[PDB]
Amino acid sequence: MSLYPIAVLIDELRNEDVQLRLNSIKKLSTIALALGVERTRSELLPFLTDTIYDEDEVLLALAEQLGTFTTLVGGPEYVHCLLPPLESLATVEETVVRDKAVESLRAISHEHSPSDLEAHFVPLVKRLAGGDWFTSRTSACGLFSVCYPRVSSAVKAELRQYFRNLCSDDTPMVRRAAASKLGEFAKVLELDNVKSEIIPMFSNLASDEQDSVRLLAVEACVNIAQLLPQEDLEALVMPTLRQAAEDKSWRVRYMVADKFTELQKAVGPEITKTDLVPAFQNLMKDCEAEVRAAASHKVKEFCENLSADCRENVIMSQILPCIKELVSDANQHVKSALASVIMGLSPILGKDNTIEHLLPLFLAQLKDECPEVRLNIISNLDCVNEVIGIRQLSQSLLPAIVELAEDAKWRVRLAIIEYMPLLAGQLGVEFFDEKLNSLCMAWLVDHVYAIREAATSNLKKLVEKFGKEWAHATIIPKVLAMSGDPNYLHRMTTLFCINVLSEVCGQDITTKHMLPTVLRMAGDPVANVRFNVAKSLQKIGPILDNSTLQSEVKPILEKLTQDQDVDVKYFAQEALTVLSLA
Amino acid sequence: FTKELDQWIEQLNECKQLSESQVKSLCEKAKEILTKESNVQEVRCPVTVCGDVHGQFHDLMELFRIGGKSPDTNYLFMGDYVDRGYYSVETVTLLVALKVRYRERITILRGNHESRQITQVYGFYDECLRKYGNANVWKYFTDLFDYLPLTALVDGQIFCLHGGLSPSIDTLDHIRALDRLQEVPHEGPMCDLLWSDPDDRGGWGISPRGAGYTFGQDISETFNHANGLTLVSRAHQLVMEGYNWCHDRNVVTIFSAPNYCYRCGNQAAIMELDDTLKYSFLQFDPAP
Amino acid sequence: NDIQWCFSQVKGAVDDDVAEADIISTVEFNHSGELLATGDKGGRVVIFQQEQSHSRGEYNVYSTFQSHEPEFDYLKSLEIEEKINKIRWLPQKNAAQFLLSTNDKTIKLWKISERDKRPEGYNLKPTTVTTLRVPVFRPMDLMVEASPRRIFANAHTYHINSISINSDYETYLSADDLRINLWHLEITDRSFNIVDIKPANMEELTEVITAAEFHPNSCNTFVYSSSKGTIRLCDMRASALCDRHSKLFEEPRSFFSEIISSISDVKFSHSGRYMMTRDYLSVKVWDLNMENRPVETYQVHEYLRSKLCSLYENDCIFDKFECCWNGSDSVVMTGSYNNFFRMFDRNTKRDITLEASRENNKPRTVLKPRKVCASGKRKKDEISVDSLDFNKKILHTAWHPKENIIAVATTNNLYIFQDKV
Amino acid sequence: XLXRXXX
Ligand SMILES: [Mn+2]
Ligand SMILES: [Mn+2]
Repeated sequence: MSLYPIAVLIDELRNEDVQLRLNSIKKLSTIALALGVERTRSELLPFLTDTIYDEDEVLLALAEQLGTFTTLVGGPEYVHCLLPPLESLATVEETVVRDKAVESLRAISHEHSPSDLEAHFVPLVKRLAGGDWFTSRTSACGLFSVCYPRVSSAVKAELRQYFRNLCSDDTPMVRRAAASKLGEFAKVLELDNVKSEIIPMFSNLASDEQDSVRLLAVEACVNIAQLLPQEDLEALVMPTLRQAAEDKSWRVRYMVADKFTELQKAVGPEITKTDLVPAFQNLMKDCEAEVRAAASHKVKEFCENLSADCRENVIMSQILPCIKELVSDANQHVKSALASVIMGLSPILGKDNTIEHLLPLFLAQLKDECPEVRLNIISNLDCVNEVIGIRQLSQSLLPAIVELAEDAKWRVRLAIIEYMPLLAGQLGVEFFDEKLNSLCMAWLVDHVYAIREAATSNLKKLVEKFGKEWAHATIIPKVLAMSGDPNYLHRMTTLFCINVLSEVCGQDITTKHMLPTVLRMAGDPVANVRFNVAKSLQKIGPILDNSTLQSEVKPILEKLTQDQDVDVKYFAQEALTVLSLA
Repeated sequence: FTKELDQWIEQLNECKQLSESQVKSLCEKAKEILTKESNVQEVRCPVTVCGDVHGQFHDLMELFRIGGKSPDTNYLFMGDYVDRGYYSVETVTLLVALKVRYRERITILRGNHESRQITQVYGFYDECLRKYGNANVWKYFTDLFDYLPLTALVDGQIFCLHGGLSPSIDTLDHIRALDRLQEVPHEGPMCDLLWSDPDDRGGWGISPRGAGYTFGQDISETFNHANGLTLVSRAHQLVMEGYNWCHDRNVVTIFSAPNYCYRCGNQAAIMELDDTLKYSFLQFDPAP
Repeated sequence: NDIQWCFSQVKGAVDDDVAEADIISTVEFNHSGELLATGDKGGRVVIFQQEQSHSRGEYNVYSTFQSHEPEFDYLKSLEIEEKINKIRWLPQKNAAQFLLSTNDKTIKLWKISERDKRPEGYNLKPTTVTTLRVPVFRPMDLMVEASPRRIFANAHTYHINSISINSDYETYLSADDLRINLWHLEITDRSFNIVDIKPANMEELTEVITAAEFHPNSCNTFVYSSSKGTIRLCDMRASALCDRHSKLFEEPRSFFSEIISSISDVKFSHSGRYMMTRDYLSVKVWDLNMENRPVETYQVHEYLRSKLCSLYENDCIFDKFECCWNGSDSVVMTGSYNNFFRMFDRNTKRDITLEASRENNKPRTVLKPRKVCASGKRKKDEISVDSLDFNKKILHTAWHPKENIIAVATTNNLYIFQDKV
Repeated sequence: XLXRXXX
């Protein structure tokens, strides 16, 4: 290479424009390469250490850069040269930059022979750990676990000291820092200390004055528990997690709840039925609706994980009592959360109990105002149909299904239409006919085109789920009656149903009573109804045999081409160059 | 040639604007069509009549999900397609694009905002550069706006305009007489038609807007009976409901921009006039 | 027993003819007491540094920067004034200083840092590059730069009147006439509303937030005062919304009663065990345990009590005075008219009354406690009520956090008074 | 109220 271009990149590092400055930072390998490896060590490094003063982007890159510079500096024997600049950057106010520096520090720590690692890298951690600036001290929290193993016990002794120190730091920043690295730290400590050190402090932070600090602890809970033998729990872990669930901060408690099952599956089925149930009970009855909601949206999976022996017993002696409440709750997000899974219970209490214990509730929910709630009560059918009577239900969601089928808020209506195809097969064909057919036929004459369009496309999927025969029974008779509706909208709705019912109803019925209409509609006064018939053919064309396609299909289409309506010509002449009847 | 529009529309439907090249040409095909239209465009029903859209494009999408998609459903828009919203460009182009494609399925009238002086101060102007770098696509439009029809007559019974009535206008022939191919004046009948508002204080009042006038029920009753009309169908003024009858059903206001400017929080509405001129209203909220 | 207050410095117009932009609107010492900041009607910020119980060196200009600039809403014929309403410092993160400044609609986090060196060594300083050279950092004359690092915008419908940082070193709140929002010092695109008292139908508007502060130590506590004269202590732990376990501080009439019952400022004592409040005629201390009545009530200028009418006629009844505590929550300061400011010792119970005036006193001159007469009679070395300049109000004052140093702002000038140590 | 040229 020629030097000019590199000379430029170097100068660029000290230039006004931030993008140029950012560019050279990104070509640092090519600068270090061009310099020696000893000049990189004696020239480029000193320079990059001073600075540590610009904007995120630049600093953030400089930090990431220095993380991949071990060989460029001269292999592991000099990886410690990299420390001054990374140390500097770890002091910066920007926590996104500090984050990188630490990340890089950890990376290159694994280039430190237990010697260096102990001769330089650990002094680093302590200088940071004991630094005047809380920024510095915050970054120390994340350098412990990467060098705990590879050092002498005298050292490990020290590291354990500093950490406990950082854990009692005057600044909530550091304390937070600490309580968050606790997890990855205990994971490198020998169970002795993990019970003598990690526990007392996971206990203190988890009971800090700073809400911010407490929830951070409660996270480590899980990581901590899975580093101790099941016996120890009740005395080391559970005392803390006990008060956490009783925490004054609705946020902390909320954490407990959202992390409930992750806890149980780490606290053992014993301690679960032991302590968690009395707790979980307190949550489902928490004053803060946000907590209750979180809880109620767990009740299902929490129960599917109780030891077989006690399970069915608590589910009905410990849980049920609280759910009877969570149904008549004032907060509709709570109720909405419950009803969305309250049904995953039956496949745990069997028929009888599901009929005298879950039905009175499952019923009381279904008849709730909030459309969101009763909307969930319908989403989870199969969920409980495989364990009880479809009719013992079909006599409860009578209005529920109707009510939603005709809510002022058309969105609500679109909501239930989405589910009729499923609610259908799960209620026989006759029930739909002698009940849910009146409603599925009312939507097709709905004011809102979206509901009409969504009730149309719904028919198709209401035959692939009921046989192309049932379509001729209690379906097309009406779809043809709409061709008589005095409104071209409600009328066009008829052609739209055909354009869809042809796709799945057999050429028999299709060319039977469905094609006779489309032809007759071609004489409709409203052009919007006329070109929508010329379109119905270019669509349904193929499904029909080349036989009928010649008979009266082209005669009409060639007639429409001869309409005085601009838009009717096009969809009749452009409708032929698609049916081969061109 | 058709090939492009079908596409242009499909593209604009996804909210993907057009090129200064494309626009400048669409505005051309548009002009030629719109001059062949009368100041009182004749429109046969059925038609879903719509009011103010003001660039709230996503809502214009929500409107089609309420009344239906074009050209399946005949549409009559009463002006104010640009300004206020953040998508005036994509909005006004979709519609002007549809008008050229389906000349007999859509009718676009002129709103008080489809003028130069206003588009500048109210957003369509800045938006234009902010999307093109130059004020050329704004000039091609403000120009096309001139050729827009001032009013419309549905079934020879329903009078549709953006603004309202004028003291210097009494019969439909007065309007047809007018020369609309010019910027919106600050005063005069043309101006009034696009600025007037109907209040509940008799006769002609001083428009608190600065342009046009305020007319009370008595004035409407006269105009309607004098021109054999059943109703005056207009927009221009936000109504919390989306639509609102006044002057004992002689006049009806239809606003089609829900939660105007994402601030005013109000309903939007369209009015369906069926095969036999039977009217129905559809109130919708802003698409989520 | 009384602090011997002495004149130390003056900053500003050597005379009268006050330039509007220059009128100071906020004054705040930093956590250490070394830095003293002010905020302009002109949107500027001036930081002063103490030359190097303890120190009593002069405060000299350390950094000046334009914090806010005007903004318009041409369609609404609206200008959002660049005036700096408040400044609140952040606790020392590292080598740099950080402060929050706000106007009616936008809060900005500023970084003030020192720089004593610069790079030297340009390779290209015509393609005669024989060698490559890396720049070296050489010592330069100290330089202080200020830069905005975070712009928290668009969260407020009404006028921002308060910004208070949480003890958590992480979040802070800002308040309108009707809303308080919670912010994270590093997230600028989202703000959580923790209080909203805006009536559904603005016509039924009956009360307005007036001030608001976080507890000095309790991460979950804050209070806000209203035009109605009522402080409300809130527990963010009690609920996600912060309305439960809410403690209203009230005291057991006339049209005026209401006007002078509006609280202009609220300040937690340093100990966080009490909180001072200020309304038109009085400063009154409250015990956080007792919310049925204050513990102390001091009268700042009772001679105006009879003047409520005139003061109402010329708007001064609406002037909003700020009040503050001395580090040890033992003495308490606030201001009045005719560049007079009061000081009450919660122990002694003795109160002083002083004047902020250049041509009246000079360097290290002990200040001469003032006195005011009735609406008719005059007296010896006292000033009559009917001779007070109600245009020379003192709304912004500040107290060093650990010394008997004091920043008093007059319309144009900024005075620094301290005792002899 | 967005500015009486029209909320
Ligand atoms: Mn208008
Ligand atoms: Mn309008």
